[PDB]
Amino acid sequence: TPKRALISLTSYHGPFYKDGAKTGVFVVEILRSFDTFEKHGFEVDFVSETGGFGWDEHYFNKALARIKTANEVNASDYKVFFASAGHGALFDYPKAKNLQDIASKIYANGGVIAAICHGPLLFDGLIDIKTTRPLIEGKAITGFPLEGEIALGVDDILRSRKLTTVERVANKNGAKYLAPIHPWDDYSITDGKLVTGVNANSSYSTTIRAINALYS
Amino acid sequence: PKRALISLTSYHGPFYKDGAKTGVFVVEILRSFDTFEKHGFEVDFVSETGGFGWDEHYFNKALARIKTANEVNASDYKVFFASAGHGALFDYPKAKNLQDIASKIYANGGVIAAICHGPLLFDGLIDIKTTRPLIEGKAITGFPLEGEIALGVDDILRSRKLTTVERVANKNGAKYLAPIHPWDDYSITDGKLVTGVNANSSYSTTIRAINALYS
Repeated sequence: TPKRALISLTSYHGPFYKDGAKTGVFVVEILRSFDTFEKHGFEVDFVSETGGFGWDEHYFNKALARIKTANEVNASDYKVFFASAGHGALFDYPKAKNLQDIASKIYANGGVIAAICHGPLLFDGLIDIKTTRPLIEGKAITGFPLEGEIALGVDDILRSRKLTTVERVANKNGAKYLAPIHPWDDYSITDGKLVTGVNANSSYSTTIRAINALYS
Repeated sequence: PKRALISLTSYHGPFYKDGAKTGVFVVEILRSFDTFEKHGFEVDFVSETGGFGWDEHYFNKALARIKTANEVNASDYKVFFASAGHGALFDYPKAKNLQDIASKIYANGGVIAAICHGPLLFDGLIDIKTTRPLIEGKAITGFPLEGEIALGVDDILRSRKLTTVERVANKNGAKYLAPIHPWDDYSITDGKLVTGVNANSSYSTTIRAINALYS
């Protein structure tokens, strides 16, 4: 009833670049999305699979300290699930079975699922409990392209560490992946109640699309 | 040469009412790594996921090179040292991969050590040689319940269905032996199983582990 959004973060705060900086959450995504939900009268909670997270070293507070474990969230409370990312999502989101039940339940409630950057990786095996089909099956989505990972010089890290891409998740789950012209473009999509965006540059636009999609 | 492996808790909180998060007590691993290096040992770190955080109440090479338990070659190491923080309360009991590494190091005549909440890692950790809980019929210390009550955190254990080192010892046919004060430097060597109470015991405990290797 009252206006509630949940933002999930990646719980993975570990080795990635090599280099030796730790990946994790990219603050700017969640800040911008935090602020936009707030400015639209939304109460915003954070959550991760384990309840933990850290900041991606290669670079509100109250809601952050008060972060729920996926275990201890009432999905019915929320009109919007917003999956933020950070290369950390490459490690946990596809296995984030608890977060996935949440988003599944919010969505089966006529809630919106939104995702940016690597956030759509959560969609891997994410089942739509009303239909029993992969939730993204037959949908168009966007998300951070392989091209962006080639640009950053971390695509070797992907094939070494056997990590996946949003495009692969799209294909694997019966969805159409649609790419931005450039990896850093403000780019997002509304497909019904499934809203996705590409990066931290799209965080504003994606959170607006999620809000709008509620009235649909 | 002679290689130690120090595991860190993977759980970066949240834990304290007051909204602070757990993770790993930095003091422990530093002193331990130092003492290990100080005695001729190459030290690597590991956590269940390869990740970690600093417990909010609060070398770099190895630490940059921190491993995920799944990628570790156990037979490489002579000593496994489980460092903690209250983060260990959430991952250590279900840290399947770190338990597997410790079991193999032990089965090969290496030492298992742990401090603080590190001994929670022993919860259903199997001595593969005897095929029973590694800590069965052993004496161990670890952060006592008295320390959790001193800290207020005992209702948290109750609410969150967490255990204590003492319950873990019980739950595995071990004897738990308490320090007088939860903050005493206190340590035990029981064969090649070596435990210590808290950060204050980090030095003692790693000294124990180094000595137990030659027993």
